[PDB]
Amino acid sequence: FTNVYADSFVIKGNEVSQIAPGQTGNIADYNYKLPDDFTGCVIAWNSN
Amino acid sequence: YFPLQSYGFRPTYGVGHQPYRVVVLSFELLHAPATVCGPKKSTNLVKN
Repeated sequence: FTNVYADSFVIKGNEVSQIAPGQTGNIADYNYKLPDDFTGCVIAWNSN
Repeated sequence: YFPLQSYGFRPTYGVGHQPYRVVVLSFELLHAPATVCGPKKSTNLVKN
């Protein structure tokens, strides 16, 4: 791919399902749209 | 990781993520014998 454009943010363990294509609700509408049909690879790592 | 990922279909997703029911009819036409198909009316057999 021409540019990876890797992203960085921290969430709590309730938004993992919100960072997903096509989903709605406060979280992921207020902040990261993460628009549907994007080629993606979201990695969630416990940072406790 | 578990090899299967469930997907929760919701009425609020766009057409790219909505569920679709698909039926694939797989068949060979050139196999010499057949036991099925043909909505045709037969005639007599002339024999010459």
